[PDB]
Amino acid sequence: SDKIIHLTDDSFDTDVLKADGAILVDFWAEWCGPCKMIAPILDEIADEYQGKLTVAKLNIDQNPGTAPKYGIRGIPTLLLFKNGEVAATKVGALSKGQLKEFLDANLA
Repeated sequence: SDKIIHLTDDSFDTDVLKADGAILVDFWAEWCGPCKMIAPILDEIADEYQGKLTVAKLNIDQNPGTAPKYGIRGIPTLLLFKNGEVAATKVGALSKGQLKEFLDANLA
């Protein structure tokens, strides 16, 4: 999480819903192995897209309410919030290339 924003339900309002720019919100949980697998990828992405994409992580174990709120199907769940509006989303993990493509395609 070297360059990742750890969100909470409480902070979600101001940090995501009242955001400006592109925020990639990765919903995760300690037990959800693949979240840990993508974590370094998300950090690399965060570094690569510094100032272009705000990479964020949201711990659902601590913040369950977010899952129902965003009809989360299963974690890891990446929600790409442009100014509080979900521009795109991804259920499950991604490879670095595909993730870069996905993000780039949204950022445009």
